[PDB]
Amino acid sequence: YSWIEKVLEMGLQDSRKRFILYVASRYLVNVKGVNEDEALQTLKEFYYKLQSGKVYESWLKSVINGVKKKGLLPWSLKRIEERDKEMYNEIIRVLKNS
Amino acid sequence: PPQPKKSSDYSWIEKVLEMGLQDSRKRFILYVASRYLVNVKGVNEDEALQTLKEFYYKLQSGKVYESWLKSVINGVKKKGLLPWSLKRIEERDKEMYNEIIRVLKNS
Amino acid sequence: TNLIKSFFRNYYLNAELELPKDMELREFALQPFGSDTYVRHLSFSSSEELRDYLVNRNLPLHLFYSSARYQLPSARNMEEKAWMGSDLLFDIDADHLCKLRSIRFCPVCGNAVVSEKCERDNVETLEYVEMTSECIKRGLEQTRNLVEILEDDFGLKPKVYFSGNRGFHVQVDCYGNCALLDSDERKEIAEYVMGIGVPGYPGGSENAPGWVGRKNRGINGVTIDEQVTIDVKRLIRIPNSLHGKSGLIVKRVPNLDDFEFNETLSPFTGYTIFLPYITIETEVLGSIIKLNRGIPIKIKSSIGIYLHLRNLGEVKAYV
Amino acid sequence: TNLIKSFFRNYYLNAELELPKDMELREFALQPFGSDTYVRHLSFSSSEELRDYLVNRNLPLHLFYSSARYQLPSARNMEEKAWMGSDLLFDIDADHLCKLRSIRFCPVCGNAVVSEKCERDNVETLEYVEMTSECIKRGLEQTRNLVEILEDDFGLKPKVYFSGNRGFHVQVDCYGNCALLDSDERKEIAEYVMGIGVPGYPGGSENAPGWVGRKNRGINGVTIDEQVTIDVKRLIRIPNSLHGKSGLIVKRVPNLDDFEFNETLSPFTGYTIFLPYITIETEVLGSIIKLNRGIPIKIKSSIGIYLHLRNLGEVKAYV
Amino acid sequence: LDVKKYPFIKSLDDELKKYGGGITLTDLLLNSTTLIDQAKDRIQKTKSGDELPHYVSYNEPVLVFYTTLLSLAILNDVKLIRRYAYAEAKQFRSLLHTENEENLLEISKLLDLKINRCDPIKFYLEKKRRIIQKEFCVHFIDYLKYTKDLKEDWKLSGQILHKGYVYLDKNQLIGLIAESIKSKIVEMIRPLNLKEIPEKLKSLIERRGIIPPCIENILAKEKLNEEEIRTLITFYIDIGKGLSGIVSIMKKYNVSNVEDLYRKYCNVKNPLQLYFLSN
Amino acid sequence: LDVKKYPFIKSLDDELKKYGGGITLTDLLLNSTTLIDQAKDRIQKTKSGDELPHYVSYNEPVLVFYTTLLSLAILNDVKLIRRYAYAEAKQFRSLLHTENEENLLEISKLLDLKINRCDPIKFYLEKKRRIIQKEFCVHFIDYLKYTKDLKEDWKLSGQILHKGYVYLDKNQLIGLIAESIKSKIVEMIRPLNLKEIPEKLKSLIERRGIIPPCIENILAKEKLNEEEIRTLITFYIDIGKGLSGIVSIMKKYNVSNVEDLYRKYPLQLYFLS
Ligand SMILES: Nc1ncnc2c1ncn2[C@@H]1O[C@H](COP(=O)(O)CP(=O)(O)OP(=O)(O)O)[C@@H](O)[C@H]1O
Ligand SMILES: Nc1ncnc2c1ncn2[C@@H]1O[C@H](COP(=O)(O)CP(=O)(O)OP(=O)(O)O)[C@@H](O)[C@H]1O
Ligand SMILES: Nc1ncnc2c1ncn2[C@@H]1O[C@H](COP(=O)(O)CP(=O)(O)OP(=O)(O)O)[C@@H](O)[C@H]1O
Ligand SMILES: Nc1ncnc2c1ncn2[C@@H]1O[C@H](COP(=O)(O)CP(=O)(O)OP(=O)(O)O)[C@@H](O)[C@H]1O
Ligand SMILES: [Mn+2]
Ligand SMILES: [Mn+2]
Ligand SMILES: [Mn+2]
Ligand SMILES: [Mn+2]
Ligand SMILES: [Zn+2]
Ligand SMILES: [Zn+2]
Repeated sequence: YSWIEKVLEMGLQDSRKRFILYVASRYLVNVKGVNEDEALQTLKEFYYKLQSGKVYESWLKSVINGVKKKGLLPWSLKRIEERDKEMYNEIIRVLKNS
Repeated sequence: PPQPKKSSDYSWIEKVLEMGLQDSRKRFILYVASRYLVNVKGVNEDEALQTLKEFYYKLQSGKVYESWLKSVINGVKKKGLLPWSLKRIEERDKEMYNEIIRVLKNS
Repeated sequence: TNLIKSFFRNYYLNAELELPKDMELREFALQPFGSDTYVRHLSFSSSEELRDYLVNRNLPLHLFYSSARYQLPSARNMEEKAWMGSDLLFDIDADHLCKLRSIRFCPVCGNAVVSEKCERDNVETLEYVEMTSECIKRGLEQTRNLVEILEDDFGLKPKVYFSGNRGFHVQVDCYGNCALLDSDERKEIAEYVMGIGVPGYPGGSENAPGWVGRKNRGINGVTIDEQVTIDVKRLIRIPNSLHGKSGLIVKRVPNLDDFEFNETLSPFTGYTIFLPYITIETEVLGSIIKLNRGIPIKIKSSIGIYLHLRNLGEVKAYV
Repeated sequence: TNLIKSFFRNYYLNAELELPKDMELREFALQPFGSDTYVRHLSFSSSEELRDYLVNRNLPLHLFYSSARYQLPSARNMEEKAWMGSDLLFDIDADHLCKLRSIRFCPVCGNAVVSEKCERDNVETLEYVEMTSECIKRGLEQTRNLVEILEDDFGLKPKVYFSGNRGFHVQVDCYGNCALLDSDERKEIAEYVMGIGVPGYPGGSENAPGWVGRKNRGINGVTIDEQVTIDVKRLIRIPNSLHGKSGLIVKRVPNLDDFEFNETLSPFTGYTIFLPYITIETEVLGSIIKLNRGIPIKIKSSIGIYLHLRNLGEVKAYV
Repeated sequence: LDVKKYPFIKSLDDELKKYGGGITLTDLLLNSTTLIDQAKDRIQKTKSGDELPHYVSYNEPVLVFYTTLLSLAILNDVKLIRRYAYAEAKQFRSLLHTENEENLLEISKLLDLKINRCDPIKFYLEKKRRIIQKEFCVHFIDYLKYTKDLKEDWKLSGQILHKGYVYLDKNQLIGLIAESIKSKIVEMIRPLNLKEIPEKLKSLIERRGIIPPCIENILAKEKLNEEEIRTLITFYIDIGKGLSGIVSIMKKYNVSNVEDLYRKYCNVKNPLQLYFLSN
Repeated sequence: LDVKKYPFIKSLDDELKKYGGGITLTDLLLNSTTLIDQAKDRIQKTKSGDELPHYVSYNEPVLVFYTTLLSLAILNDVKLIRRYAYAEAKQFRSLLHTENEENLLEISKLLDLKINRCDPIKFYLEKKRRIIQKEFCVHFIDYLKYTKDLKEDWKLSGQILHKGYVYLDKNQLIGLIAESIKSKIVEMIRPLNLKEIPEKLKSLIERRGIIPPCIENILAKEKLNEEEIRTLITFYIDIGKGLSGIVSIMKKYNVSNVEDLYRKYPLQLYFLS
């Protein structure tokens, strides 16, 4: 899970929410197992790396609660590539360019 | 008599693609831009998808599916469809026409 | 139904709907006239934008806004919409309560018909159910207890509305973690109000807190429609809109003892010439009215539009 | 009050249908009770939105969603709908296969009658077709061959479903360019499965690839309904919905050897008092049953609802 | 892989870089006398059903190829353009039956044919009398695409599919390449109805003459008369000019008569002898 | 509030500062032989259903707990983590039933339980035969959260809600703390699948051996043969290594055989009884 922490630490642009919804939130809660409020503040900290845009705390809590209750697992880079190619290409280039 | 021509001036399509539209973005993709990018300019099948998606998200209010654009490209490729004339656009859809003319006036 | 449209269109020209403050976060939806499919995923930022859409583009037979708040109310995918909390809803239907008079019939020959079609005229049968004011009374008792539970046990501040037809809607604006409650957590609240797993407290005091006093005040569980309360996302019928089955106003009930079920709930003035399907004597908006089959009759617009949308006949002209 | 209706409405209160992930891109459709014409152009974004419609607005005798994905599933203009791909479908009907016992009769006098009406009673004649489990066996052999072709020749991962009545549905979820296949390209796949232009490989080995080994394993073409596979815009009967001709569940068959055709396919508990139309001995859900004309009989709900929707009689009450 | 045999590998722009820059094909076609004459020879050979010389029998094969496409585009005859791409692919077929495996797979890679070498497949038929081997495989979705316009010999039910891949021998790999080329040529002629053509280069490829005095009697008065218009247009239909680009040539005149003339559709017959030269 | 009784109060970093700095638990676990063995004692006791000793019966109470979490994380058996967190919370129950109010409120405040003392509530049932008193109250939104995974006795309709707050007695405050702990333990095991672990410390906790001679004939030629490859991987499957990290040790080789060996899905010097 090194890439999730690497993508979380640097940031993204286009698929930040699809990454928060299907990867970042599920990882911070159901693999790293952080505090419920620590994930929310981190996901806000992660989202505001491109800094242009806004995301609601109420939505992030909603995503955190939903993956917590359903034990959802972050998408594999294999699933990310087959199903959502726009999201994949944004992640792979942030990994190549560092 | 000999074989009559038709037209050859499609410069306005490139201008509308480069600037963007507002209300009739899909009717433009279906009846003009796709048929032009593939069956007149003859660009790559996948490059037209990348261009048509870039064109649609200029006003950004709305969404268009990658799967629909591939479907339209395949359909105009298989049937050799040619983009609409500015006159035919004018008879059938004045809402679309006036939106295009404003992009033409704005240069 | 061409004339019914004009009535509704005229009401919405001047009516002022009660709309939430975060209007731009709600999905609006409506059933237009003559169409079994809803128009939804609409979003408006002002009561004036909404007024233009209803009057010029799509007149609503039923008008709603979402109990949920979304980042993108107009997105068609649910996860694109980005749910960020929803209000707590209750719906009290006087179905279970009163058990009313019902008539299935053919609008052409006017006969009682058990089947869904009529043999002669080859028309599907319509059903008319008589909505009495004792029915609305029993419904009003249920919501009275419901407001008691929500205020005294939960500490919430509910709003009561006449549903526009057969009961009342109770809505609690909550914006903190109350808005993020599970359907599972909402089913816990729903079953508390219904008294499902509430033990009888056999020899307690009426002044005891929660369900202890309440069970000893003779009150038991509230007859609500639980799926309305359980569903995290729901369509709220907009207050002051018209209910397309009656023509009545979805009206705020500020005092649960002053509510009378009569023509004042309808906003339609004048008279209409009304053509009944059957010879019937029924109670209509708390006033008994006698109609004769195929015999045109001059009655108030409120009563005529109501009887129209209840399948008893057709409004033929306005006076 | 239709009694079958209450059964169906009760099942849909708690049943969890298998719905695709991109639910909002499908056109939903249903045949209501007492109306021979479908309601279509429906769209829903969540299983809860759909459940409310089925239980409160329009109860389905038959329920479908489109194999195709649309940008505007509810648009009536086909270019507004914006077709953007469809799943690959196969439907194996025991029509061509077995040819069953059928009886046309008058439900009033109980006599075998060839004509469409009965002279005496002036009532239309009903037809009952006996669905044996030997028929389902033959059908099950066909889909076994089809899954073999799709897995070994095409490399696909098909899903098998009991159609709810007389056969099986095979559906391949495909998300890439497989979904964009022409109706013409689908007819090529359809004819490959049916073995239409497949040459006989007269002296080959059973371990040869594709239709070479298959033809020498004795297997020939699969009897599918080609129009189901060719139509790019087909309606899929929803898995876990109720088939309005039997009351059975459209059920996933996760292992094509564990499938038994019996009452367990129906979700209805309790008992029903059933009134037969004729004295008949037939096979019903794998159990031979003796019915006597006009003699009420207490049987399980599953068998009663089944025999009702198959025109053998009427369910009169539920216990 | 010999460009002299397969001209469609190189783009027309990549060949015009041999001549400095900015110089397009329109320039080289006026300098060179041989190009236009060789392009007509192929068209005339396909008009009578005769074989087409391989492009190795040309000193500049790439240029002869495109000016054969550009000449066909100007005639704007689809029923002949079809005949040419047919005949031209037959010529390219024979050249493929002389090419090694390593070259055949590279051409298909340039025609966007997703065919590769795979684990071969052997099986016996009719009690081991017949043997059948296949060492090339394409995915069935691509195969259905590549055989869109092909006869029953390629129908999917007559093929050998395993785990999603159709298996072919070399003769089938060639027959698919031959069909991919019959398509690449028709696809390469559409983007030649794009640019305007210096209408002498147009009339050079068309092998035309001039326009007589009586027509240039008109491009001067800018008001003309009455019968000076009925014949000015009934001539213009015989050149082959379109309905749109005609009204733009004579501006500041009546458009009410533009309608009634669409319904029509020194020297003796002044313009028609000096234009349609039998050469 | 006794840290010796409730180890999960203090963080792991605050404990590693008693021993200089930079030294993480992975370091300290190699010196001590008793710690890993004591963690083995608990796990074996939860596998057999016996009580767990309170953490005051250990010389280094904080360390024994984390190395019991770290051992459970390495074994990676979720159905066992369930039994343990159950048993471990059962053990912590008894310690709660001996604690004073201010300490009970302190533990709950450290577990993010918003439970407080308030104005008590008394009421009589069955004509004053039974008496019922409650002096702790939680907001109903928090109460529904804390009872997400609990039996019917905790269902909201069986409680006493007044003005938004659910009222509990001391025994109920304890039952919530005990369930809050059964959750913190599962949540404290997840962040132990983070960093890599010196694979001897792993094989010590796993009670393994070494890698035999027959295997190290391969870590040299970097090209091997045919049967030298069919067996090189079928060994690596028996350790329990993932599908990803297998191809990374033997670089510059065929991936066509990576498939044919996943389809499979000297050995005595590893599975020591
Ligand atoms: N919450 C969500 N879950 C899943 N997909 C979402 C989503 N929000 C948006 N999308 C997807 O993103 C596209 C349109 O939304 P966007 O404007 O791109 C938001 P995004 O890419 O998720 O994050 P952004 O805020 O960094 O732009 C569509 O392809 C849509 O499917
Ligand atoms: N895919 C499509 N192709 C052609 N016409 C379409 C279309 N989708 C909608 N229309 C037509 O266009 C009008 C408005 O439809 P919309 O949902 O607004 C798509 P649009 O205006 O073409 O593009 P846009 O809203 O994405 O910018 C209607 O008259 C409708 O019939
Ligand atoms: N067609 C529809 N689709 C979705 N939700 C609807 C709906 N009609 C009503 N609702 C909502 O569903 C809830 C309960 O509705 P119902 O009991 O089915 C009818 P109603 O609007 O309450 O009037 P009535 O019960 O007095 O006839 C309310 O929140 C209402 O706004
Ligand atoms: N009225 C209808 N219109 C369109 N498609 C329908 C349909 N009824 C069923 N379908 C679908 O079309 C295929 C064949 O339908 P039918 O054979 O006519 C009914 P069915 O659901 O297959 O049950 P049955 O064949 O056992 O009676 C199936 O994939 C089914 O889902
Ligand atoms: Mn984005
Ligand atoms: Mn538009
Ligand atoms: Mn209601
Ligand atoms: Mn069928
Ligand atoms: Zn009638
Ligand atoms: Zn009869």
